[PDB]
Order: sequence, then structure tokens, then C-alpha cells
Amino acid sequence: MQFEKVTYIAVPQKYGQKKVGVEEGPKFLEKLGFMNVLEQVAKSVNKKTITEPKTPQELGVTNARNLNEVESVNIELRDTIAKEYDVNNLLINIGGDHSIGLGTIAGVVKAMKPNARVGVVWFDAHPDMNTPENSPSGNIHGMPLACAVGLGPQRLTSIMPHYITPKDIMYVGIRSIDVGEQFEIQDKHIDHFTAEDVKRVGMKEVIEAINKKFVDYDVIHLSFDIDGIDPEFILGTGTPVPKGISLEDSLYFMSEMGKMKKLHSVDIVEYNPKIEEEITGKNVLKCISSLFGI
Amino acid sequence: QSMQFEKVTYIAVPQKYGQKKVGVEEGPKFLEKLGFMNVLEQVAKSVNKKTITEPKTPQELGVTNARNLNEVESVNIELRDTIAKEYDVNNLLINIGGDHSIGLGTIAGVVKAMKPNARVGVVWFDAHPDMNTPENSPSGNIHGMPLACAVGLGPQRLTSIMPHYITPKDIMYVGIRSIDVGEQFEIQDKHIDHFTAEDVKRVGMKEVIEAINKKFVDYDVIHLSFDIDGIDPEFILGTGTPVPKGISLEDSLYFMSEMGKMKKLHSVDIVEYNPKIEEEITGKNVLKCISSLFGIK
Ligand SMILES: CCC[C@H](N)C(=O)O
Ligand SMILES: CCC[C@H](N)C(=O)O
Ligand SMILES: [Mn+2]
Ligand SMILES: [Mn+2]
Ligand SMILES: [Mn+2]
Ligand SMILES: [Mn+2]
Repeated sequence: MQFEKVTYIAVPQKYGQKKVGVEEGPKFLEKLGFMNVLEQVAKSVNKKTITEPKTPQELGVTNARNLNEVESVNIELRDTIAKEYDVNNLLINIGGDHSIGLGTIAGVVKAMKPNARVGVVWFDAHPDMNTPENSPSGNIHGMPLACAVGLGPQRLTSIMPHYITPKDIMYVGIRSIDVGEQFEIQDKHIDHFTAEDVKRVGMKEVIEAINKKFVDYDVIHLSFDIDGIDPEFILGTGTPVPKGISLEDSLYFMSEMGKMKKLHSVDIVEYNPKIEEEITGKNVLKCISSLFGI
Repeated sequence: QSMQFEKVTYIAVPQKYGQKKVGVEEGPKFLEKLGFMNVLEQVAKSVNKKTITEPKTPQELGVTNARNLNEVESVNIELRDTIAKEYDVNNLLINIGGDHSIGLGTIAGVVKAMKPNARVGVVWFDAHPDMNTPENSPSGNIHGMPLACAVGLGPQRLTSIMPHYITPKDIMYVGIRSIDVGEQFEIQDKHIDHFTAEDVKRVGMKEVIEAINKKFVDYDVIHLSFDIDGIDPEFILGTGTPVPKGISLEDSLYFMSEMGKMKKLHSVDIVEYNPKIEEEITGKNVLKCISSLFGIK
């Protein structure tokens, strides 16, 4: 609809994974008209840029690569969100890799009182619930939700003011799951719709399950990894996985999420314009537009 | 670059109603597309953007002395008031137009932000003095009138936007070369300081900067209003009233670099970019001027 303001945080983070370019996601969305999209929603946009680390990438074998750079980015991001989050306005974080989702959830939790119930909708091909001990890659972008729930190294889990719980999460579109993540999903009974589930039951049913799930929560946070979307439409991303959510279902999903009165914050992550720029960037802008009702 | 601030206030002013050609209202949108936000990112981690409301009313086509006065009034009032709230002597404010009719709102805003006794200096980089009135305008296009309105010469609905008037002695013109009879009369009769484009060639831009430093030494603040058609049309094609024999790109960049170093400068207008006339060459050259201002090179 329209807000008095939108807080827009640009998070130029690549250190959660190995491929260069995902840090330029904000820059390229701006080039494709992101500011003009925000202009339809609010006359005031407060932009914040999180500081880009400028160190060499750790390109060798490790269980948690560039932990320093992920820590420092998520700390700054948490603290910025803690100051700018507002239940009467909207906050949009543009990444950057999905390692920023730790900072992003941490920020919403820090903004709210200690007793607040915070819901998380995680639209992604991946559950992002690995740890350094079970990660096949050592790429911290596959770990943030584990860190948010208290599973991970101390320097990352401690970014949370307190942990969220597995019950607070709704997964949407997941289809690439590692053994540790499967274990968590089944052992903690984490609510989810795989990509195939979405096909079977339809996105309307997904939205209904979200409304029922978070009915007694204070706020909902959406974390939207563009690789949730089928690679036919989203090519410019580091870990594409086939048989994803259709563009059509993604736009309906975003439209319906945008209507939820408990939603005040959104992450759009994993746009790597150096992999593919235009088709992807424009499709990402359609998702963001749908969210806003444009 | 070299400049770093806690914040930059960025005001987008999608105004075409000061003249007849469509597209100048999209100047902000197209500068954003060409990387304007990423240029601001070199200067400040916080950018507070404001968009002035775009009027969506019919263009007054047909002869008149002041076309679409309503739209120019309402835009300049909103712009003045926005600037009055956001102007900050420790940070930087940048208004992106839009036609030069917004320069009335923009000066009005700086004057409203300051105490009533403040001395406000205006540096006006332009091919045109923009000092016509409705009675002597050859066009009725209000973008040729704002500085006249700022000094109290114009219709009541525009001159009254000023909290109080600035005076002719507060202005320093740079690059002027396309002057109407009424504007020449004001320049000569009020002894308004100026360097024509030819003058700049003769004496050099260094001498221009020195004259500005000496002129405004006892002022409180300086406001720069930069009409891109001040620049020679070799480099700036995407604008509605191009005039040949302008300031070179090189002299424009040096000018902007030196302006950016002035401690009294806290606000800048970049106006008359029409990307529907020409987009890329112009837009990129405009971004170089803005970069120079901030010390980025
Ligand atoms: C994007 C995450 C991919 C994989 N699960 C990993 O942990 O590398
Ligand atoms: C842009 C200025 C053009 C002319 N001096 C006029 O006053 O219409
Ligand atoms: Mn993810
Ligand atoms: Mn993913
Ligand atoms: Mn002008
Ligand atoms: Mn001009």
C-alpha cells in the first residue's frame, strides 16, 4: 500500500560463499529501477549501507569460511535493524548471500521485547540449517537458520539476543536438503512445503497454513532466497536447483505475504548479477513489486 | 572518494511543468539507473531520500505568460518545506530535477532553514540567467524565471514562496551566454557578478573559483544551482535548451571539485537532465560532475 517510510538496507556480503558478485546485488537492483519501485510505496526511503569487508576470500578447505567477515557484517546488520525496525513501516534488506539472514533475524529479535513471538518464513531451495561440523561446503550461507536456533559456533550463535525455536519457522520451496537438515526438519517437526508440495496443493494452501501458524505471533519476518524460484526464471544465483517454484506461484506468494498485517521486514538475497544480470534482476523486481502490490 | 559525511539528504524533484518538453521529470529515475545511489554510497552510509510529489495534471499548451503556475507553485512549496526540515550545515543535501523552475523552491528552502538574518549566497551555473518575468518572457516557461522570483520580480504566487527575498548581490553566475533583454538589463543595472562562458575561457576556472571565495567570505552559506546546459553540448546533449560555446567538461569537473571544497556549501541542485532527449552520454557525464563535487575520481 503506502507507508510513511521504507527503510532500505543494502548488505554487500559475499563472504558466506565463494563466488564473486553477490555483493553487487543491491547496486544492480538499483540500476534496474529498485528505487523507483520504492517510490510507489513511500515518499521517504531511508537507505543504510552495511560496510563491505575488503579482505581476501578464504578459498581453501575449511568448515567455516571467512567467519570474521560474516560475524562483523551480521553484527552491524543486527544493530542497524535494531534501531530502524518499525511495526508501522517496512524494512527491506537486500543482499548479498544468505549468511545475512542470521543478522537479519537477530535484528528483529533485538528490536522487540524479550517475550515477543517472532515468526520466520524462509523461501529457499535450501533449509540453510547446516553447521560447520556437517556442512559439505564450509560456506556459512548454508548455516544461518541453524545459528538462529542455537546450533553453530559461539561467535555466530551469540549474535542472537536470544534464540528462535524450530517451531517459529515455515519453509517454502525447499528441495535440496543435506542429511543434517533432514534430521532437524524431521526431529523438530519443522513446518514446510517442499517445491513438489507447492505443486500438489497450490500456493493458496501455503498462504493459509502461514496465516494459521502465526495467528498468535507478534510479527513475521520473510527471508526470500531467489533460488527458491525455478532456474528457468532465476539464473543469476550461486546455487540454482531445478524443479523450483514457478514465477507465477512466486508472485502470488509475494502478493499474499504483502497483505499480512504482521509482516514488517523482508530480505531479498542471493542475487548474483555477475552470473546473470537482466533476466534475473527484472524477475527479482517483479517479486518485490508483487510484495508491495504494484 | 575524499568527502565523507554522516548522511546525504537526496531529494528527487520530478518536475516538467516549468517548460514544455516531456522527459525532464525522469531525470532522477535515469540517474538512479546509471548508478547515482552507488555514487552517494562513496560519501555516506546513510542516504535519506525524499520524493517531491509529481503533479499529474494537463500541460498548459497554448500561449500564455506563465504556464502551469499551479504545478510550479505546489512543487516549489513542498520542496521549500522539505528542504527547510532536512537542511544541515554538517551534512549535504542534493536536489535532482526536473526543470530549473525548482530553483525557486530550492533557494526558498535554504533561506527558510536559516535564521531570518542569514546571508545566503547563490552560485548559478547555467547557459541562461533565468531572470525573466512573465511580462518579458519570450516563452512563458517558468524555468526561465526562478531567480527573478527569488529576488522579488515575478507573480505574487511565486515570489511569496520566499520567506524573504535574496538580492542581486547574492548571485554569482557562471557560464551564461544565452541572455534575453530583461536579463541583460538586470545584470547591468544591478551589477550582478558573472562569468560568461567566454570569460571562463579568457581568465580560466581557477580565477572563477577565487572570485567566488572572495565574494562569499562574509556569507553564512552558499547554495549551488547547477543547470547541466551550462556545459557545452558536445558533452550534454540530453537537455531541453542546449546552447553552443559552453563550458568544457574538463572545466566543469574542476569547477565542481573546487565548489565541493568550500566549507560554506551544504546544498546542490542538479537540473534539466532530460533522458528522453538523450540518455547515456549525458547521464554519465552528469554523474562525473556529481562525482567531482564529492572528490571522487
Ligand atoms: C546454500 C547451501 C548449500 C549447502 N547446503 C551447503 O551447506 O553448502
Ligand atoms: C531556459 C531559458 C530560455 C529563455 N531565456 C526563456 O526565458 O524562455
Ligand atoms: Mn538461503
Ligand atoms: Mn538457497
Ligand atoms: Mn537554468
Ligand atoms: Mn539553462
